[PDB]
Amino acid sequence: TLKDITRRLKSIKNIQKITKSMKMVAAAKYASEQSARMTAMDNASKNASEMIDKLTLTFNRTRQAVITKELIEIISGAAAL
Amino acid sequence: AKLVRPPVQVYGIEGRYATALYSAASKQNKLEQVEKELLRVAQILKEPKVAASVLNPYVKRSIKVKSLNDITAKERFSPLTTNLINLLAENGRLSNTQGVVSAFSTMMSVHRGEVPCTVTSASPLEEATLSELKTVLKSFLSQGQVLKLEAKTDPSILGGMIVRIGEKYVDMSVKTKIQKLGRAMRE
Amino acid sequence: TGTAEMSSILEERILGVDLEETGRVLSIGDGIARVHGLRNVQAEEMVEFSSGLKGMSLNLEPDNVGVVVFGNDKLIKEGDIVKRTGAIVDVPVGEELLGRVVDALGNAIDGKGPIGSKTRRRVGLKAPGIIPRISVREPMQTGIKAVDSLVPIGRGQRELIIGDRQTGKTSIAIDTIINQKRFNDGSDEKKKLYCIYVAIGQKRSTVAQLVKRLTDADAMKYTIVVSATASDAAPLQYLAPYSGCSMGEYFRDNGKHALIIYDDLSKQAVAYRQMSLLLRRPPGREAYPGDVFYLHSRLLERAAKMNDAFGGGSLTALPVIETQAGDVSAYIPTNVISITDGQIFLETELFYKGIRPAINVGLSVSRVGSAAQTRAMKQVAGTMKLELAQYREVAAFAQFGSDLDAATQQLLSRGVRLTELLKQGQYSPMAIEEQVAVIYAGVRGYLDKLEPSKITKFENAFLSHVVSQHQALLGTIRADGKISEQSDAKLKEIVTNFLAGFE
Amino acid sequence: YFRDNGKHALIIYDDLSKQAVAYRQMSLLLRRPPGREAYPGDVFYLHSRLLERAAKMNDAFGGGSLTALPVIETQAGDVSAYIPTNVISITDGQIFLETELFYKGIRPAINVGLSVSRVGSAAQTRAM
Amino acid sequence: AATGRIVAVIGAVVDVQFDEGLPPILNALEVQGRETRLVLEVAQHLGESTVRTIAMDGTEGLVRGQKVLDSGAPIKIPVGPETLGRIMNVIGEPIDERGPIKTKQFAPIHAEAPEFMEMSVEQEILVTGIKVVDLLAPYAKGGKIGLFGGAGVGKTVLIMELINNVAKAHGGYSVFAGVGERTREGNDLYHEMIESGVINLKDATSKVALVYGQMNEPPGARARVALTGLTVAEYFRDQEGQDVLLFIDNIFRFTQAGSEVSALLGRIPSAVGYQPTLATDMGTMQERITTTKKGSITSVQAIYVPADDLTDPAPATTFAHLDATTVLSRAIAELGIYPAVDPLDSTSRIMDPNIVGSEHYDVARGVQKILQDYKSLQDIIAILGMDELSEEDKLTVSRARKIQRFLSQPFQVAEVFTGHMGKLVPLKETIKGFQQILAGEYDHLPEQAFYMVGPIEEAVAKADKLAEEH
Amino acid sequence: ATGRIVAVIGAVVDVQFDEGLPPILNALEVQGRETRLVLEVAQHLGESTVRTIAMDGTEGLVRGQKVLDSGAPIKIPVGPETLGRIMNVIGEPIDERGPIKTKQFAPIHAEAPEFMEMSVEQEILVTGIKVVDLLAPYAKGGKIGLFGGAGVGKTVLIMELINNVAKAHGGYSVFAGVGERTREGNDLYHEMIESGVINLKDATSKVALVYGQMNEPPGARARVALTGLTVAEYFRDQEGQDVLLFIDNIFRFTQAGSEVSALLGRIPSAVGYQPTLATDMGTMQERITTTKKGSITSVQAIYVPADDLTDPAPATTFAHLDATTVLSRAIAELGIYPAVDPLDSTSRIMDPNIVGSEHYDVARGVQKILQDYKSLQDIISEEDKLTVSRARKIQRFLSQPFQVAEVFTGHMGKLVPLKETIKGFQQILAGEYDHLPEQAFYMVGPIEEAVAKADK
Amino acid sequence: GAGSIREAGGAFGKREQAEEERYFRAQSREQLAAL
Ligand SMILES: Nc1ncnc2c1ncn2[C@@H]1O[C@H](COP(=O)(O)OP(=O)(O)OP(=O)(O)O)[C@@H](O)[C@H]1O
Ligand SMILES: Nc1ncnc2c1ncn2[C@@H]1O[C@H](COP(=O)(O)OP(=O)(O)O)[C@@H](O)[C@H]1O
Ligand SMILES: [Mg+2]
Ligand SMILES: [Mg+2]
Repeated sequence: TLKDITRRLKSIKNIQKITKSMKMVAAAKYASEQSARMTAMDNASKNASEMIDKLTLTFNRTRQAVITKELIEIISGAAAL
Repeated sequence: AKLVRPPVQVYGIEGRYATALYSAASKQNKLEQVEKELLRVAQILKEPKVAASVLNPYVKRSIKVKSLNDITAKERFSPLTTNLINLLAENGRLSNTQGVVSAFSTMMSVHRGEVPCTVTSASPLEEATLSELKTVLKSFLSQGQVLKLEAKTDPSILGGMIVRIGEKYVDMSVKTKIQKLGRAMRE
Repeated sequence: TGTAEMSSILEERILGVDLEETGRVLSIGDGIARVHGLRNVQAEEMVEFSSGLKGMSLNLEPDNVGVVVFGNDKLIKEGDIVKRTGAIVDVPVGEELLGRVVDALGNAIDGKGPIGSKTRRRVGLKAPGIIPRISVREPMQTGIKAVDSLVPIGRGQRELIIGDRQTGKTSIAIDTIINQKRFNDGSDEKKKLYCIYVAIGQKRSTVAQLVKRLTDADAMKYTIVVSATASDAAPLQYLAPYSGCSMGEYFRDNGKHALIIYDDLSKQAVAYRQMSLLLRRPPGREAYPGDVFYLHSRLLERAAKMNDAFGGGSLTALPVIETQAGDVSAYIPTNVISITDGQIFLETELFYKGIRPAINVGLSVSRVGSAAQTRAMKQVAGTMKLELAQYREVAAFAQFGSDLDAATQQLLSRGVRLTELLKQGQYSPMAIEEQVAVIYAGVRGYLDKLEPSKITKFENAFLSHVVSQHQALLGTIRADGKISEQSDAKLKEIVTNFLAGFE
Repeated sequence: YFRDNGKHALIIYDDLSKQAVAYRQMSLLLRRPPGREAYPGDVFYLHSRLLERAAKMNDAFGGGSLTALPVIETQAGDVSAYIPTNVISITDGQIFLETELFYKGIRPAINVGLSVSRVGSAAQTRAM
Repeated sequence: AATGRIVAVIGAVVDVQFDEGLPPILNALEVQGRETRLVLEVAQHLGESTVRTIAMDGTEGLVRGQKVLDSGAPIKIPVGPETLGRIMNVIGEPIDERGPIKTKQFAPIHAEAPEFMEMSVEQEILVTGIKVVDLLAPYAKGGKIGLFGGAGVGKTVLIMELINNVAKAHGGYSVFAGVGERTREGNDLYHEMIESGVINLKDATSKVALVYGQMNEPPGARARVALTGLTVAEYFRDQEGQDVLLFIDNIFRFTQAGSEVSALLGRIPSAVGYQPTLATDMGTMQERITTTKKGSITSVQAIYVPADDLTDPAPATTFAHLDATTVLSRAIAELGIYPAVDPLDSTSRIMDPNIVGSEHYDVARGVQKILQDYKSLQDIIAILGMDELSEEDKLTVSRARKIQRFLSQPFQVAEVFTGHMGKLVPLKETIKGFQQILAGEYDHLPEQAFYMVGPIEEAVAKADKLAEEH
Repeated sequence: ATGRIVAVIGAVVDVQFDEGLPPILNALEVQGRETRLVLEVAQHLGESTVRTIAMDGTEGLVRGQKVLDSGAPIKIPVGPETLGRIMNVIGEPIDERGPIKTKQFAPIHAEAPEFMEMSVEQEILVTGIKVVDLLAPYAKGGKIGLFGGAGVGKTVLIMELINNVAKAHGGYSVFAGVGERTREGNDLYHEMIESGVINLKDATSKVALVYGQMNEPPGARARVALTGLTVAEYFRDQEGQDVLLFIDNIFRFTQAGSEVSALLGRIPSAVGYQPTLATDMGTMQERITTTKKGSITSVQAIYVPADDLTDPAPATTFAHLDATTVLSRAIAELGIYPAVDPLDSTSRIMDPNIVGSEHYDVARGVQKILQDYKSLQDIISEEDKLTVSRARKIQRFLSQPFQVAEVFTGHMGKLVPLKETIKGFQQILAGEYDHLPEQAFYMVGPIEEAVAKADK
Repeated sequence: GAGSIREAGGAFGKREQAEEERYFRAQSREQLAAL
């Protein structure tokens, strides 16, 4: 569903921004647990960006399908008159 | 303006043009004159010459309109049917001419009180029996009604007679009786 | 089969009236009258029904005319007589319309008498070509700090006010209309801006409240209001933007400058889609007709800046578009974003975060840009725009920024100060000099020591102070249009002494 | 011709995606009901009746063959779309080419975890 | 009058052919030969002397050739004082089994909207006693309100609470129109009104007129019943000058019935399956529900939001026709907070510091700002947890949770659902309570103390008792 | 052949002929109008009726109004007399400078070159721009996607390509404003006048303009690209030149085709595009090719709907694109002009078998060092600092001063040949200038100018 | 997109809600004891 995919995209974009900010904050506080947190938040941001890319592909696919389905409904309604 | 609706209703292009001509002729009480003139037109166009000439879609419309006006004046036709053929020629509904004629003809047939009666029988039915049948079937009609009986033979009804008087219907075949008895035995 | 193959027409032809300038309704339903005859009628020509209702011949077909009705269907029955008027649709124009509330056909709906105009203009004229135009060069002042600084509009531009419902679009339009009073009262004749507000598919109560708001601000004496409200026929809501555009093209053609607000084009596209679907034109995406882009583009290309050989006048357009959940990729938002020269984008989160006007500066754009600004606002707004972009780069690091380096914390601080500076109250547009003074205080660093909760109060108090006791520097900046070095030093002194004395 | 006269032929259809798009144009202009991605209902039959004609014949029919290498272009690597899955349902295996490999210089950018040959194993020589 | 014949019956759409005197569009036609009254409303003139009509009742048993009689006018209902305490259907017949409604005048349910010069610009607050409504999106006397919400969020409960509070606080002939909703709910409302003295079966001092066309009705009846109720309210406003209350539940069904008949009237579908004429139909119906200079009509409309969309064409088209939209969120109802009003989605045209005052406006804006900042802080809570926030962030979150709880209020009509007793909170009490929670005067009290109470004194008392037990 | 209007529904007009039905794609002339109205035949409906699409507004049209058959498709003036002029879709001047006095006219509908007229190996089109010629070279007779819109110097790059192809190759240019904003069309006309590319006083104009405005019906916007392509076809086939053709925008060409197809009642395909999307795009793009006389190279501005590259309009356009030039604002705000993004611009002829091993290796090395430098920026060792230095120098040396910017900036414009670009970047990569400051490469031509600027 | 992690109701929207209730149930017990 288009709204589910948009919800999930928004959620993961927020997670990616938060983990990026946390990575920067750990990079500042590190200047052994701080290094681990910096690398961990870097990895979390990278994984979130990959999920964002896959979900953006899915979202574009689903919105194209929704436009096509609504057009086909309108056409089939007009052809039955 | 107010239009005069015929006793029976036909639909489609043929139905609309037949209703139009019927109202326009009842406006001038010339129903039989235009009826026979339409029969003449229908036999005129059906002969392969005019049929091939007017059913040809690449020859221009106005040329066949002029030829139809020629051939409807040459045969001493009323102004009603003449401008009717002209109208069918401008709208390009010349293909629907036989349909218009048939619709008008059935309209005038029911205007004469002719009811289509069908009497199905298992075997070729007796002639004095069939005349008695005619006499009995005239009893289901109003006044001003005549029976146009065409009895076709279906041998699979096993006997009796299935009669259809317009839309009225009596199933007196014996196969119906045996099927009812079979349904009664099984249920 | 066939619209004109009704039995009455055929039997009348079989039996053996002027079918040139006169017609007869074959069928009527949902505001579409199929008319037999009218063999001399033109495309888009206004016709006349027997009950007095008017129509427009949109579909010229081989055997019938598809006429859209400017009213209710009940007053039209099958067999009614339709006349020609021989003319394409036209409205009255002139200065006689300033201060009036008219409908989509230039008929007064305020009871103040008939519009005594002497000139009429066709609603469907073509826009000026390539040569009659000149580059958009003069500022169209809205009085809103965020618009005038970061999304500047010029005279002749087409700037889209786009956003979801209840975000502040009409308020931006109305502040822009109210602002022009300073210019229309003064004597400088080429800073004067006449306004046209086109209300399309709104409540009559909303337009009454808007006209009251414009009368209280004394903005009605130079405003035309065209209203095709929600209970008006879809043809009227379709035609109202073109009526308003012709009323403004009068000014654009006679050496004057007009501003027009289409509030909004979404409802006009909806009315057009209804008219098209009922005429059985082939539907496209979202059931919209194939030429809805053509509709809005030939409407919006008529806003133009003219060169000096054509009077030098202009027409600025501010179309409004309502998006659904921020979806700017819907069909009509896409078309209108493609047509215009930039868009003022409004957000709901910005609205409820205290940022009003809720102008998203990241998403807003003006393609005319700094050519539509004065040199003073140019000076201060270049710096403001750079600093706000830098702030937006690191705004996500806020709520942790206290643990980041001095450069990030300074970007965050300056950004919060400028963001608090761009807030503004409703129905109170500012002069360009006052905006320049406030932005000067903001970008030169005389607010970094202040608390964010106090920026609004500092701005209000400092503006009152500089308006009371420093009309000289304000008048100098306004007359020269730029901050001279003497004016720069005077501004510096004023702001530093005020901040010294400020609580 | 070669397949039925005892010889061996190889045919490449480059590509069947554009042939399906041409057929969808023809079908929509005939006002036929569109389906998934506005494709007609017989867009599978379009490719199935074609790729069925690639066959290996027994020796009582000449022993010849016709090999088919149809080409299909995906959009952003989506191989679960309508036309890709149709052709995957028709053919005897697929050779996936990935963009992520092709950019990294691995060329031919063949994905070995996803490419398969269902009936080609019996054809490989003994040394290979 | 003119007499025609039925020529086609396809569902709820009936074609009628007339020989003499085609009836105009919108006329009511009577089908002859029926034991109950079947009214056909003319929709289109098809040519060939045929009109296409929509049936106000079921079309079973209709025959081609059945005679139809033209009334010569649109559907005409009884209007007047005698409608008060009665229930009528779309065509004006009494459906409470209490005999004919004997009024002195009838009014057509199709009328023109008031002109532009008839509008009134006065905006005065109508205090409801509901905290979230009074504070964040106050209603106006004589304005159109509108209550948006999906299925099961509380539109009916909220509209019954508003009926209770305002309509008995009122003295001006309310009208309730039940449009395409449940019959059980109509019976429930009828009996609550008989029990609470608002409807008087004997000694007719009733002050509410009821109009009901419910789900089981065909689309024509559900598309015209809103206009029937509107017509009763219009009579009360115009030909008496009275100040009227109009309650419509649910107004989405008007549009839905239109869409249900759209295709059979020969119309190419629009977007989301809606009729092409959705906006103009909604406009011609909604522009009559308005305050003029002749009298006031305060309109409260429940608006169903299909699948909680709010971008669906029907709610999205209704939004511009209102003066104070209250949006009920399912996410807030799942938090246990009732009423489920969305504080960041409800808007009023009188939320203006030059109308309600700077104290009320500042408190409302501060509440909305703290709720938006809470929305933003929930992300960082989700990633980091609540213990790694700054202390001022924790203060924001705590005050925001308290403001959320305190926005909820127990209703008189919800005691069977809540158990708690109802509370009707004045305007200044609301402003004062929220001003104090914003200023930080209760950071010592727990958040649960503010949940499901009235004013802030009830909050401190509840906190005291929870401290006593826990 | 004379016909008469039988139907007017919007921009679609049905015309009935009583003799000599016109073929499809013929232009018809509506009679008795104050401005020229042209109808293009789309279908033969039967009964001697054709359905047409209007090239202008149809208001004021009467059923029965006489319509003349032109006898050919839309014919436009083609020749050196179109250079510096503006014409609309039907070839009439819209700049108010008088008639376009060419000797011959060409129909805007033509079949693509045959199979045996095609060039069998791809050659490079040297533009004199360093970043383009090196990293994402253009092919003769190829299609180039120009990404990036306002604020990245799109018009400056367009005018510089016009100037450089006129100087280096002697080939003229054609600009087709498909769905052009009239304000931006006036702006472009005057920037071309002020940069000398258009000359209103002598015949040294280098570009021809064809404008299909946004307020024109969808037929005009669907045929303006063909009008421009017809002018360019003349310059290629009759004068053996290497012509440049600009199509701004190509998405608007697709959009106008979609609108025209919807107006004709055709069932929309996926996402609402015409069912004939691929064949419309193909019949247009296949005429842009290298023949044996000359070639036509096409720079085409790409707009991507919803940032969706799998959308049918970009996906169909990308099947024809031989290269890509991405103008990035992250490069312009960095100070580099032209603002070409050197890592996102691509080319199909960036292949050793086409451009040579030396060119391929220099380009690959430049791209690898720029990617490495982006990586190293993301973390801000031993030689990584030297990689940072060489990559900053490469970034600066990708810049270039343009001749069309000379009057405004004062700096002289540079048309760097291909060999000088290749060897300059090769030398910077080898380390021959690891001593020179990084700002000795900013806004210079060949590498000799870099060392000459380092001297000062 | 503020509060879009909780609005998407995922494993992260449930984790967030569980945190807010755990932290504020502990605070309410520490605020009622003193109260
Ligand atoms: N700068 C502002 N400051 C405070 N309040 C504002 C401001 N701008 C708008 N508002 C208020 O926000 C509310 C909505 O604004 P407005 O109605 O003008 O925008 P809109 O998008 O046109 O709404 P609609 O969806 O009804 O068309 C109004 O009550 C308005 O008074
Ligand atoms: N104010 C409320 N207090 C408590 N529970 C409520 C309240 N409003 C709604 N509910 C609950 O949600 C259910 C839905 O009630 P209802 O008013 O019929 O919603 P809707 O009409 O929008 O579908 C109610 O039965 C009740 O359980
Ligand atoms: Mg508004
Ligand atoms: Mg309910």
